[PDB]
Amino acid sequence: TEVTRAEYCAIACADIFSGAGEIMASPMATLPLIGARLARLTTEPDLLITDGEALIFADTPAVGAKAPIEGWMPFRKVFDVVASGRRHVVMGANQIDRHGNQNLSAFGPLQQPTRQMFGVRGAPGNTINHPTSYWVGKHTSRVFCDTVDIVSGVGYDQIDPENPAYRFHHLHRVVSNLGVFDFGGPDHTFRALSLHPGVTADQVADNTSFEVAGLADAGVTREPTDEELRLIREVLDPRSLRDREVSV
Amino acid sequence: TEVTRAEYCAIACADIFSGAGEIMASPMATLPLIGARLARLTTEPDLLITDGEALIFADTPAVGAKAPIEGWMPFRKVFDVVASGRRHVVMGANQIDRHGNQNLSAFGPLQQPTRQMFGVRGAPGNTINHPTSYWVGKHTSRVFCDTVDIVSGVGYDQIDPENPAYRFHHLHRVVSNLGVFDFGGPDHTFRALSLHPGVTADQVADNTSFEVAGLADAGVTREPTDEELRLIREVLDPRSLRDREVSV
Amino acid sequence: VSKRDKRISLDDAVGELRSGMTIGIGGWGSRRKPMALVRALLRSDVTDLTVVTYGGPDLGLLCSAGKVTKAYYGFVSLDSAPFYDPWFAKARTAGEIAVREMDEGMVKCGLEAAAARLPFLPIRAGLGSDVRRFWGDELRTVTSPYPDASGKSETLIAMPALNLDAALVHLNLGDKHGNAAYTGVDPYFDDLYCAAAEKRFVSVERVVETEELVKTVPLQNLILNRMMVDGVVEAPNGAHFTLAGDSYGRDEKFQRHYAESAKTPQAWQQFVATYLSGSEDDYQAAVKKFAEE
Amino acid sequence: VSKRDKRISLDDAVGELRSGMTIGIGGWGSRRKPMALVRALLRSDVTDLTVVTYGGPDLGLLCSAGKVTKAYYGFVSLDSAPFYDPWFAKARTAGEIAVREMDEGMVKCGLEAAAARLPFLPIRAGLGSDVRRFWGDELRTVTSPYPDASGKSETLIAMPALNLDAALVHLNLGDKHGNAAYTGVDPYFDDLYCAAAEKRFVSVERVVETEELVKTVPLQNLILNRMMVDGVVEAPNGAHFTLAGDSYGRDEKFQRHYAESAKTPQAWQQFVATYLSGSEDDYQAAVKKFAEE
Repeated sequence: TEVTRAEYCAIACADIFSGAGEIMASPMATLPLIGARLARLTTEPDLLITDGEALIFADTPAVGAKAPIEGWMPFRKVFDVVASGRRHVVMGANQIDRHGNQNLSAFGPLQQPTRQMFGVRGAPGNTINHPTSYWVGKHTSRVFCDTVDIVSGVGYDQIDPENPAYRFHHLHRVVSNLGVFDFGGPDHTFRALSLHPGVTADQVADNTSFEVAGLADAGVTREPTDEELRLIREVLDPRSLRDREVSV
Repeated sequence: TEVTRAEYCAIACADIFSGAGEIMASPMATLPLIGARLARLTTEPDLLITDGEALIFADTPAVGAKAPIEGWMPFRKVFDVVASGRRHVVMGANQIDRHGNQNLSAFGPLQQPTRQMFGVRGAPGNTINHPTSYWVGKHTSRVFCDTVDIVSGVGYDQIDPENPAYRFHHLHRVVSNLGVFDFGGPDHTFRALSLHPGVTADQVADNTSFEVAGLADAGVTREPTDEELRLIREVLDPRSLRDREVSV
Repeated sequence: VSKRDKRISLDDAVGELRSGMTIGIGGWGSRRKPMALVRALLRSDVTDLTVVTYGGPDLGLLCSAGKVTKAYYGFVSLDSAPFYDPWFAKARTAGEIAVREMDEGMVKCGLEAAAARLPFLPIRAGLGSDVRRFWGDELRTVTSPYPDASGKSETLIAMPALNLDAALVHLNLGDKHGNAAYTGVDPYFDDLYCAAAEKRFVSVERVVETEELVKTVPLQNLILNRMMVDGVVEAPNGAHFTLAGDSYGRDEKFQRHYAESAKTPQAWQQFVATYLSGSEDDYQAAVKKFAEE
Repeated sequence: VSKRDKRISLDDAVGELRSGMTIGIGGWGSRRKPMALVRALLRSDVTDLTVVTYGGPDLGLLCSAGKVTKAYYGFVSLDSAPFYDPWFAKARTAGEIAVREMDEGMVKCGLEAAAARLPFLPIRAGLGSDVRRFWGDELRTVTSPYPDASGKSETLIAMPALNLDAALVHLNLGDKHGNAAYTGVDPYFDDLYCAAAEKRFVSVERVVETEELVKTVPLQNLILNRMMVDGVVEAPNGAHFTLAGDSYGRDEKFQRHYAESAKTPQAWQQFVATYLSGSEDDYQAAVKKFAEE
């Protein structure tokens, strides 16, 4: 074994889609993209993936590569996919709180922010309609904070159990450069599933504003298989683009 | 002048679209189709017309002829046009009552009719969304009856004035083999605008179940212009298809 | 590793259906109906169906077999002579089926609601019409929470979702994974039928390679992706006797023979024995011999 | 007799606009934006605008001129480096505009409602999110009149119609009557913007004969018909510096120059004097000379 932190992140992002079946995988960052395509070439061949613009890929290409297509997915049709539920998006996040409320819109007051990003984008529709996971390349207390400034992604404490309009909400995983997490802690709170090799519990605790459920008992992220390492290193990311987006 | 009853019906069907502007003309019978295309070649060049299947015509062809196209109008997009209001349909009718309720669905009880036709088709959406006119090739008391069996086309006594969802309803004309009518009589009742040459008021009265407003004072349908006669006889309907659908 | 191979037979696909199901049928009137799949239904014991359709000879054939309990439709038409389907007419005048007849635009709207997993969509069509009486309390209204500029709030039909247990559609080309395309001037609504349904069966004129599919037609004709299909059936001439885009037009003479055969017991029994009592291959052979008189 | 000749100049089209209008702008981010029409807006005195957009440098340029009072958008992005529009950012951090920021799917939904002349359409997107706080009482819910199978009724966002006084869109080809097509992989939503608006202006790379238009592109690319357009403007390179389907890609170097020029008074004044203070021809000449360094 000579596996890098980025390669553990890659297989953890592939594991996001374990059991996903025949749905659209929409990774919105390089590591989740390697992960989705790694899953598609190993245990989830029926995933749908696009070129990020408007074409559905038949084969699974290297990062930044073209492949023969199998269908058409312009932006207006993506919104049909979202409403249908047959999708699992992996979004980035500027802030994520203990219940999975997420912010990628802006910092500060809603009508006069202190820092502007893209706005809510599809985060509200994604989180209310279908499985949503998050990727954080630099796990810090500024990202994992007690309160997000703007709720662009719906967290578990927003759910009205009396209103079935909320029944499709499901935040599946948070993968960071430190480990794998979900919101399966008590009261749907942020919970450690594994820490990547070399990461200590104290390092996670020191870089998370709130308590991480199960942190003391979390095991180590699994080893990639030889096949996964071949696919990452030879097929999907030969140019080491993964290393640019993973901190330490 | 040597103008036939069918030719008076043709120019009366063209007059349906007077002032229509840039909307879709949807004639659903041969005489209204000659009329719509006659209007398009005289005073309403901006009408949109289709081949009855899925193509928007650029030029105006003879009945049953193809022409170069200008756009695409599959059935799913027709329903967008209907909801937009930018359309004037001319439907047939098995029954029309004094307030413009119309039936082309079936005769008899709704769940066990005595005679089945196509069902309501687009008549409910047409009559609630945009100008609607009717063509009746054989004006009889069975067509113009006190009560229709099934309301497929919405008449004026269905309108709720408190509900703006009804604000686009507008039945423009009824053209028959006997004359031109609207629902501008008192209480939005069936009213005679003109009788075709050779048609007497008694003939209309004897072939309408209810009283026709203004019948005693209705004038005679106008003469076609020489240009209209040329267009009908040489360009649009050289094979006399109009005569097959006009009774006496 | 491979994507799922969804190729199945006509009988296999109907083998997935159950009596009492709500089934949407694609095409429109006498246009690109999944007629081979309908014939496979007739040979089976699946019955007590609720059918959602822009109706044509698909609904007529199902009515001829007593397999329809309830029908949701915007119309029923053979499009060309003799225009009215005689079996739908017989079922209606005998009161053999319950109908939720509706405006044509309401069918599209109901399928869109189901596709979006919404319980309803608002629509004007239906207001003031006997669509209200066909449905009774099954069709309710919804009032806008925003008044119009006049201060009055619009109250519209709340078209309920037309959720389907199964969809049956026929397209011109597809691959073995369910990517599929139409050729010709109109997709009709087959993508919506598939999106509205739990189990989705697509028959195609020809199964091709994915790359062959995507280089044969424009992007915009790829109306089904793999998430919209559960089973793919190769059924050449599988829309007969309806038309099928660029593949073939309507078999007008055979449609007339179908309609006329409904008129008498002896004629219909003969039609059944000749065309509806064997395989699809048996049907296609008999239709070929009919064409040669 | 002839169909209406809708050909007008860029300034003519903006001459039809009024301060205080609600204007929808087509394209998406830095993709097929009607940038020539936006530049014609900048040269005019039209201001106090409510803008509905999938925002890119169109909204940035309007913000740089103080012409935006209120903005409805699903995002604002330059797509490529430097990604964030600096003028939108400045307007936001200065509190110069009111925002009704919303989920991306809600924009499409609002335009669809306006296109259908409906006061709202129900949608899940928005529930549980701060979209509710961006809008306050301007965004209300609607409860289904049909409960779900559990007996519980869904309460959904009632997305209000995004009715527009005007729409500005850019397409690749069109005729002088407003029939128009896109080339490339995505129509975005320009047909919906036109359908949602009272006054509709389409700029095109090239005005062609109707027959030339319909033989150049598949049927499915004819996304505007004559009922959807009021004025047609021939504007070659009229989407610069955004991409435009098969016509050209994004002028990445110039987009970076635009964004960097926002950083200082001297740089922006120079950008204004060089690119935004003359005709579209003056702009195109200056962009050409920029390209040659």
